[PDB]
Amino acid sequence: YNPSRVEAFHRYGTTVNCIVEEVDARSVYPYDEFVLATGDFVYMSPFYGY
Amino acid sequence: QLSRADITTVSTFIDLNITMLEDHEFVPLEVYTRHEIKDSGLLDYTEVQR
Ligand SMILES: *[C@@H]1O[C@H](CO)[C@@H](O)[C@H](O)[C@H]1NC(C)=O
Repeated sequence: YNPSRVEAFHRYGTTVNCIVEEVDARSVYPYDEFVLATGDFVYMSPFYGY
Repeated sequence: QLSRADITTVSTFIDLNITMLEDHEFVPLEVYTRHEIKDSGLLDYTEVQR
């Protein structure tokens, strides 16, 4: 989404697209953190819990 | 007339047993295939960028 056309004026148009994906996570010893298929690091052990 | 096997026979020769070396087949063996080594990395720049 972009703002409608108004002459000699700046306009701001916000777009929010919810996205959900199934990614393959990987982890290595000591398994204290894991990465995702998108290359994002997650600094939490995959087995962390209560 | 008596057969040749009717009299006891003693071997006058010094027997020497020779056992040829049996044929051996070598099968492929790798500790870590090239695919496993590539998969050892936590992240892959090719897959992440794709
Ligand atoms: C092999 O050699 C031995 C002597 O070392 C002999 O007594 C024997 O008859 C030979 N042959 C076989 C089939 O064992």
